[PDB]
Amino acid sequence: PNINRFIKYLTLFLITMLILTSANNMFQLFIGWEGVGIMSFLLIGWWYGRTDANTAALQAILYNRIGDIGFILAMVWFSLNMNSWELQQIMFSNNNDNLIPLMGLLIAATGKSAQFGLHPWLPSAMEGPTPVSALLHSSTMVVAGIFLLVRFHPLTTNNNFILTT
Amino acid sequence: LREHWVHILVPAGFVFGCYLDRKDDEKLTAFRNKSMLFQRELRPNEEVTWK
Amino acid sequence: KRLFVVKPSLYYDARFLRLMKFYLMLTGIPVIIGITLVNIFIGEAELAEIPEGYIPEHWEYYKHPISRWIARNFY
Amino acid sequence: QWQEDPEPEDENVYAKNPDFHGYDSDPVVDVWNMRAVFFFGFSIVLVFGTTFVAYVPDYRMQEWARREAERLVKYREVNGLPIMESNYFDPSKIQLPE
Amino acid sequence: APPLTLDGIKDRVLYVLKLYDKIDPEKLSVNSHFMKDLGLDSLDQVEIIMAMEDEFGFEIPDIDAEKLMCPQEIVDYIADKKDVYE
Amino acid sequence: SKYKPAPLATLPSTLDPAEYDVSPETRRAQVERLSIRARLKREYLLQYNDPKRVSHIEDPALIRWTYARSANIYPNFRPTPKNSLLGAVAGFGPLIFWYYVFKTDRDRKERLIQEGKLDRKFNISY
Amino acid sequence: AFCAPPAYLTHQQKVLRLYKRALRHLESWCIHRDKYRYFACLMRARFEEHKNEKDMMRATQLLREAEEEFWQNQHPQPYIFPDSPGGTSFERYECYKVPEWCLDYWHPSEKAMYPDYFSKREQWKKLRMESWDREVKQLQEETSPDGIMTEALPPARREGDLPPLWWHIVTRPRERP
Amino acid sequence: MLKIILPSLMLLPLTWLSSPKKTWTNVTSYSFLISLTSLTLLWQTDENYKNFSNMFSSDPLSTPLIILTAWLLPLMLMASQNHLKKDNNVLQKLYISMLISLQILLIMTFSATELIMFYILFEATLIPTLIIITRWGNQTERLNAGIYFLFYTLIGSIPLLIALILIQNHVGTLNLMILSFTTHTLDASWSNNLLWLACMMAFLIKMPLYGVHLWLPKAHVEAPIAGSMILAAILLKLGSYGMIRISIILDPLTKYMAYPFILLSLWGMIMTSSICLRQTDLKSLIAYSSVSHMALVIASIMIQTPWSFMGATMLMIAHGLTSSLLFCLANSNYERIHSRTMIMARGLQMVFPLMATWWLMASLANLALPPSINLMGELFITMSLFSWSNFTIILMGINIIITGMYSMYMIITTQRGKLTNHMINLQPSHTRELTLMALHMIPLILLTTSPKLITGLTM
Amino acid sequence: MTKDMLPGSYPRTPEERAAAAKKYNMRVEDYEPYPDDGMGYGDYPMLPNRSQHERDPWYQWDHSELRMNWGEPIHWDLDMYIRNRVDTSPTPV
Amino acid sequence: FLIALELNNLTMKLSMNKANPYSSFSTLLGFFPSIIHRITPMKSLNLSLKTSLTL
Amino acid sequence: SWDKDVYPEPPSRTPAPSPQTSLPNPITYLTKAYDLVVDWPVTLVREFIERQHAKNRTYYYHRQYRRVPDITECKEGDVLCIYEAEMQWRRDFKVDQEIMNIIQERLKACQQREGENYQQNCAKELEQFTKVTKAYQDRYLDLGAYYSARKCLAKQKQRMLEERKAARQE
Ligand SMILES: CCCCCCCCCCCCO[C@@H]1O[C@H](CO)[C@@H](O[C@H]2O[C@H](CO)[C@@H](O)[C@H](O)[C@H]2O)[C@H](O)[C@H]1O
Ligand SMILES: CCCCCCCCCCCCO[C@@H]1O[C@H](CO)[C@@H](O[C@H]2O[C@H](CO)[C@@H](O)[C@H](O)[C@H]2O)[C@H](O)[C@H]1O
Ligand SMILES: CCCCCCCCCCCCO[C@@H]1O[C@H](CO)[C@@H](O[C@H]2O[C@H](CO)[C@@H](O)[C@H](O)[C@H]2O)[C@H](O)[C@H]1O
Ligand SMILES: CCCCCCCCCCCCO[C@@H]1O[C@H](CO)[C@@H](O[C@H]2O[C@H](CO)[C@@H](O)[C@H](O)[C@H]2O)[C@H](O)[C@H]1O
Repeated sequence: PNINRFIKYLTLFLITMLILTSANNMFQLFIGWEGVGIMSFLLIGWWYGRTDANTAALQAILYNRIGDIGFILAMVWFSLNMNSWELQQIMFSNNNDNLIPLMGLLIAATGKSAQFGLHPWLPSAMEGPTPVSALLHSSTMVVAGIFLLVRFHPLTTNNNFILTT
Repeated sequence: LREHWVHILVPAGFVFGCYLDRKDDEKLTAFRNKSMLFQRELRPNEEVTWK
Repeated sequence: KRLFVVKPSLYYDARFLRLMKFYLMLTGIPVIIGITLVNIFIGEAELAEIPEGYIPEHWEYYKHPISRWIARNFY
Repeated sequence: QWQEDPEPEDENVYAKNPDFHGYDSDPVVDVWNMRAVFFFGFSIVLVFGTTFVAYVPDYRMQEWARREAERLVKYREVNGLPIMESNYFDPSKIQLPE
Repeated sequence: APPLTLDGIKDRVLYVLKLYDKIDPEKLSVNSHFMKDLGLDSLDQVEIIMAMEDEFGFEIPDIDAEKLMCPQEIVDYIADKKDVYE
Repeated sequence: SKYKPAPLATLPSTLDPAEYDVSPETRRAQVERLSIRARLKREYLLQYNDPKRVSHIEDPALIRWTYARSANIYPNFRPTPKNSLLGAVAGFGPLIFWYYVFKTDRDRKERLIQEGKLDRKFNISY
Repeated sequence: AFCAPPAYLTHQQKVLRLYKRALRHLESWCIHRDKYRYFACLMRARFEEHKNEKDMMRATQLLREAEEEFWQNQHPQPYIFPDSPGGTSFERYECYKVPEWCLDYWHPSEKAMYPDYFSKREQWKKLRMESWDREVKQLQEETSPDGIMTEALPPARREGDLPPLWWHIVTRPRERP
Repeated sequence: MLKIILPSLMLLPLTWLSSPKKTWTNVTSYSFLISLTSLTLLWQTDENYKNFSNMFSSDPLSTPLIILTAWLLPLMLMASQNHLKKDNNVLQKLYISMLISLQILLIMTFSATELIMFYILFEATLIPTLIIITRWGNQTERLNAGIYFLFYTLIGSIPLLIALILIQNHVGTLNLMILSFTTHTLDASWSNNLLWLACMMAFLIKMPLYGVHLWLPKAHVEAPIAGSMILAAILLKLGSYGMIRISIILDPLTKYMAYPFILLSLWGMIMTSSICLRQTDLKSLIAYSSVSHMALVIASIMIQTPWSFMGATMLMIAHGLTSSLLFCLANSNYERIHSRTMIMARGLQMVFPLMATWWLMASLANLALPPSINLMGELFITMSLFSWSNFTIILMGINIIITGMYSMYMIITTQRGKLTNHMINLQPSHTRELTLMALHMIPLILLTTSPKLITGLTM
Repeated sequence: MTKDMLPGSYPRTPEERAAAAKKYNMRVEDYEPYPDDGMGYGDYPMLPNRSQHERDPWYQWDHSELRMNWGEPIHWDLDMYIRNRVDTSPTPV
Repeated sequence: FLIALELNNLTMKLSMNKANPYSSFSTLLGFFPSIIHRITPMKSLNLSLKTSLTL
Repeated sequence: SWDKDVYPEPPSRTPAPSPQTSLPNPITYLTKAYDLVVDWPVTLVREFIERQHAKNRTYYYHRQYRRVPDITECKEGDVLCIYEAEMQWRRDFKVDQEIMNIIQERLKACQQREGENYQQNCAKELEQFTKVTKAYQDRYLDLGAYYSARKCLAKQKQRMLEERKAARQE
C-alpha cells in the first residue's frame, strides 16, 4: 500500500549516493557516507513488523558506525595536518606519512564494503525487498568503500603497508 | 474593553523597555566622539555623532 | 471482490500538515515575492570609493537594500 | 479505609469533539488557540525571524574582513612585501629584558 | 495467485488423497475419518498433513496437525488460516 | 559426536535427560504450571475481550520487573568484599588506566616541542 | 497456533513430531523428489520396525537415541516455508494488521466514505455487548471445582449464545491485509 | 536587554488579568512575539560585543543561549497545556507564572555583565524549578528528586560564592570585561588549586560531570514535561556558560587541574552511553543521553582551544533543541498510556505514522547525522580532542558506536515490531502535539543552513 | 499498587518464600531467588537463561513480540534476551 | 564449471548426503555470525547493566 | 568580475579543433541548441535586470579603520587603552584568517588546473602557503580559546628571547 513511500526512499538513497561520489571534500563525503547508511536502515527494515528485518537493519548500522570511526579518524587528521578537508589541498600530503589517515580510510572501507571482519551485515541485509537488494546492497551503496579508496589513491600509492593490507 | 484591554500590557512593556534603553544610552555618553578610533570633526548641522 | 482496509485515523495527521503549510505559505509566499522583486528591481548596491571629505552614513556600508533599509531605521 | 475519591477514568478527547485540536475542551476557544500558535509561531516568527536573520549584513565582519584581506593581499604583493609578517608587533616598540 | 475458494480447497484436498495408495478412492468422502473409515495409522496421518503443506505451500503446526483427522477438518483448517469465507 | 552445551548455545529440548522424565512427581509439576498459566491466560482474555474496557490492560508482571531493576536495587544492596573491590576497580580502574595513556602521550608531546623535533608543518587550527 | 498446547507431550506425540522433523530434514538433504521419495520410504521402515515394541522403558530409550541421532544429522539449514517461524515472509505483513478498534477514532468525514461498512459494524458492536454478560456467566459455571485448568474454552451450550471470548478470534485481522 | 526583559515581565500581569478562557491563548501568543524581539540581538555587524548598560550585555556566546531561552517559553506552554486541563484556574495561572519566571531569570542570567549578578540569578532558578518538579510532578519520588536537585546545586554553589568574593576582594570588581582585560597569571600554589575547584565545581555539578550526575536522572524522571524541557535545554547549559565565562581568570591552572575532569568526562560519557542500552524507562534513557553529551561539552571546555569552544557552543544549542524534542515525544506516549516503560508500547508507527517521522528525525539528530549541527559539535569537539591527545579518538570512537545503538534501539523498540494491540486508548496525535515537534525541528534544520550563528566566541 | 505486590528483600524464611512465589505467580518449588550476595536483586525470581528465540514460535503469546504471557514473571535480563538481541538457542554445531 | 557439473550431478544418485565439517563451515558462514553476534553483544550488554547501571 | 591580481589565473590555451573523422561531434550540436534555447533566453532576462539596477544605482563603501595605539603602548591596567588595542587586534586577527583562506584558494585552484602536473607546476602557490603558514603559526598558534593581544604579545616576547639567546651563544 505504501509503494510511493518506497519509491521516495529509493530516490533519497540515489541522492545520497550522488552526494557521496561527486563530493570534493571529506565533510560532504560524510553526508553521503552517513546518508546512505540511514537510507539503508529504512529500506532493509521496510517491513518493520518483522523482527528479523529490524535486527538486520540495526546490524547494518552497527557495522557502518564501526567504519565511521575510520572515516572520522581520517577527517580529524587532515584538518589538523593539512588545515583542509578538500581533496585538492589533501593532495599536498603525498609526501607525509599518511599511515594514520589511511588506516582510518581502510577501516571505513572495510565496514562499508563488507570486507572480512565486518562482512556479516551484507548477507543479512537481504531481508529487505528485492528492489532494495539490487539497488543498494550490490550496485551502489556497497561500492562506496571501494570508491572512497579510489579517491585517495594518490596517497595509498606511496604506502606499502596500506597496499599490502 | 473590559476583557480586551490586556493587550496593551505587553506592547506597553516593549515601548517602556525601548525607552528605558534610550536612557541607558543617554547616561553613557562620556566618550561620545572621543574614542581614538571613531573621533572626527562635527559636520555642519551635526550636534552629536550618535544618540 | 474488494475488501475494506482497516487503517488508523489519518484525518488528523493530514489536517496538521495542511494547516502547517497554510500558515508557512501565508506569509512566506508574500515574503518571497517581496524579496524577489527587490532583487529584480532595486538591485544590490555597488562598491565605490569614499569620496574625500564625505562621511558615509553607517547604513551606507552594506549592500542589500533590505539590510540597508533595516540598518537605516532601527539601528 | 480512608475517604478518598476513586481514580478518574480514561476519557476519549475526540468522543464529543471530533475536530479537537489538542488545546481546549471548548471547541471555539480550541480552534482559536490552534490558529494563534500557527500564526505567531510559523507565519510571524519562523518566516520573518528567518528573513531578518538572512539580511543581517556583514555579520561579525565576516564580509568586511574578506574585503579587507583582498585589499591587503593586493597592496603587499605589488609592493614586494611579505604576504604576512612573522612578528605581529613591530620589534622596535618592544624593549626586551637585558 | 488466484484467491482460494472453499470449493477449490476441497477439490485439492481430495485430489491429493486420491493419489495416495493406502487410501482406496471408491470409499473416500469428505467425512471419511482417517483412522476408522479408512484404516490409516498415526505414522500415515503425519505424512498426509505433510502432503497438504506441500500442496498449498504453507505449514500446519504439529499442535494442529495431530487433530486433522478427516478431509473436512483439513479443508476447514486451511480455509480458516487463509481468510477464505465462501 | 555428542553435543556440548554452553550458555550461548543451550541444550535442545530433545536432548534433555530431564525432558523424558515421566515419573508421576514430574507430571504433576507440569500440570500445575499449566493450571497457573491457564488461570492467568483466562484473566487476560476476560479483559482483552471485554467491550466496556476503555483503556489498556495494565501489567503487574511488567511493573514488578521495572521496579525490581530501579527503585529496589539499593535497599537490597549490602556492601561486601566482592562488591567493594568490584566497585573500586570498576570505578577507578579505567580512570587510572587512561590517565597514564594521556599523561604519557602529552609528556612525550611537550618534550618534542621544546627540542623542536615535531612537524607541525601545515597545522593552524586546534 | 489455534490449539493451546497440552500440559505435557505423550510418548505418542514425541515420536510423531520427530517423524515429521526427520522427513522435512531428509527432503532438505535430498532436494530431488525421486531421491526424497526413496529415502522417505526407508525412513518409514525405521519407524514401522519398532512400531509395536511396547516395553515403555526401551521405547523411551529408542527415542532419546533417535533424537540424539537426529541432532547429529541435522541439515545445518533446513527448508522453511516462507510464512513459517524463521521463514523469509514470516511476519512480513504484521505492519499492515491494524486492529479493528482503530476505526473507533476515525473522523466522521472518513466514516462518511464507507457508510455501509460502518453500518454493518455498529451491528457487530451491539452483538458484542449484548452477548458479553452471558459469556462471563457461562465461564464461571464451567470453572471446574478443582483448580485444574486448561487454556481451552467452552462452546455455546445454548441458543442465541456466542461462544465465550469470541471477539478477538472472530475479528482478528486477515492473514494478508 | 530591557526591551526583551520588560515585555517578558508583563506576561505575569497578563497571565493573571486574562480571562479563564484566554490565558493559554494570550500568553502563548505574546511569548512568540517576545522571542521575535530577541532576534534583535543577532544584529551583530562588527567584532565588538553589544554592551547595553552596566548591567546587561550580549556576546556571541550569550545570544544563542538568550534566544533559545525565549523561544522555549512558548514551546513549554503548549507542552504543559493538556496535562493541566483538569486543574482549577489559579493552578494553571500559577503554573504559567512559574514558567515565565524561569524565562525572565534565564535571560538575565545569560546577559549579566558581572559574576555576582550571574550567581544570584543562577541560584534563583532553583525556586520556580523546585516548585515545578515537586508541586506538579507525578510520582511519590518527586520529593526526593527535589532534594537531590536542590542540594547538589547548593553544595557546589557555596564554594563558588566564596571564590567570587575572594576575586572581588583582590581585583576590586567582578565585571567580566575588566577581569578579561586585567587578568593576571595565577601561581601554582596549593591555595590557587582550591580556588580553581571552588570556581569550577559549581558549574561542573550543573552540567553534570560524571560522578555527581545522579540528580539529573532523578529530576528528569519525575518532572512534568515543561520541567524536563527547561532542564535539558537551558539549565544544564548554565554550567557550560559559566565555565566558559570564568575560565579566563583561571590560567594557567587549567593546563593541569583539568586532567581529572577531562578523564571523568571521556570515561564517564562511555559509562552513561552504555547505560542507555539497558535502561528500562524511556524518560530515563533520554536523561542519560544528556549526561553523555554534556560530557563532551565538559571535555572540550577544559582544553580551551578555538575549535573545542566552537564545537561545545554548537553542541549546547543542538542538544538544547534535540533533548527537548525527545522529552516531548516521550511525553506524547506517556499522556496516552501513563507508563514510562519503553517496552510496554511497541509498533506505534502503525497508528502514528506522522509522529513516527518526528521520532526518526529526533533520533537522527541525537546520533549526529551530517549535516545537522549535532554532528558539527561532535565533530569539532573530536578534532580538538584529537589535537589535545591522539588516544581520545579511542574513547570517542566507542561512544559514537554506542550512541547509534541506543538511538536506533529507542526507535526500533517503540515505533516498530508489532503493535501492542490491547492499547485501545491510543488516540490520534493532537494538532498541538505535532506543532510542538515542528517547532523543535524547524529551527534545528534552519540553524544547519546558517551555522555561523552558533559558533560562539572563538569563531 | 501496594508494597506486597511489589518486589521486596531476600526471603529468609520458607514462609516468606511461599509468599514471594505467590506474588510472582510461580510454584513454590519453582521460585528461586538470586543468591544473596547483596547485589540488589532482593527476592526477584532467578529464571533460566533462555532467550526469547527459544519460546514456542507457534503459540499465540499475549505479548506477541516478547513471546511472554500476561502475568508471567519476566527474566531479570529480558531486554538483553528479546528477539532483536542475544540468542541462546541451540546450534547444530 | 566442470568441477561443478560433476559435483552437482552426484545429487541425482540414490545415495544419502551427509554432514561434514567443511560444508557445515560453508553453510554456517564460517560460524562468524553464530559466535561474534552472540558472545560480543552479550558481554557488552551484560557490562552495560551489571557494571555501569547497577554497580 | 573579480580582481585578477588577488586571484591569479593563467590564460587558457585551448587547441583549435582538428576534426579528422567524417562523423558529427554530438557535443557541438547540443552546444548550439543549448545556446539558442537556454543561453539566449536567460541573457535577455539578465539584461532586463541589469537595466533596472542601472536605474536605481546605489553605492556602498568599505569601512576605514584608522590605527589606534598598539597594546605595547598601553599602561598596565588602563582598560580604556587596552580595550581599543584589543579591539584592533581582533580586527587584525580576523583579516589574517581571510588572508589565509585566499592563499588556500589559490593553492586549491592551482592543484585542480595543473592536474597531473601539480607536483611541478604548483610550486609557487605551495611556497606561499608554506611561508604564510609559518608566519601564521608564529603569530597565533597555541594562543588558546581566550586569545587576545596581550597573549599575542607575550608569545612574541618569549620567542624574541629564545632567538636572542641563539646568537648570545653562537
Ligand atoms: C524584516 C522584513 C523585511 C522588510 C524589508 C523592507 C526593505 C525595503 C526595501 C526598499 C528599499 C528602498 O530603499 C531605497 O532605495 C533606493 C534605490 O531604489 C534609494 O533611493 C534613491 O534612489 C531612488 C531612485 O529613483 C530615488 O527615487 C530616491 O528618491 C533616492 O533616495 C534609497 O537608497 C532608498 O530610498
Ligand atoms: C522566584 C520565583 C517566584 C516563586 C514564587 C513562589 C510561589 C509560591 C510557591 C509555593 C506554592 C504556593 O502554594 C499554592 O497555593 C495555592 C493557593 O495559594 C494552592 O492552590 C490550590 O489550592 C487552594 C486550596 O487548597 C485553592 O485556593 C486554589 O485555588 C487551588 O488552586 C496550591 O495548591 C499551592 O501549591
Ligand atoms: C561533590 C559535591 C556533591 C555533593 C552532593 C551532596 C548532595 C546531598 C544530597 C542530600 C540528599 C539527602 O537525601 C535524603 O536522604 C535519603 C538519601 O538517600 C532519601 O531517602 C531515600 O532513601 C532512604 C535510604 O537511606 C530511605 O530511607 C527513604 O525512604 C528514601 O526516600 C531522602 O529522601 C533524601 O531527602
Ligand atoms: C570546601 C570549600 C572549599 C573552599 C574554597 C574557597 C576558595 C579557596 C580560596 C583560596 C584560598 C585562600 O586564599 C588565600 O587568599 C588570601 C587573601 O585572599 C591570601 O592569604 C593571605 O592573605 C594575606 C596576604 O594576601 C595575608 O596577610 C594573610 O595572612 C593570608 O591569609 C592567600 O592568597 C591565600 O591564603
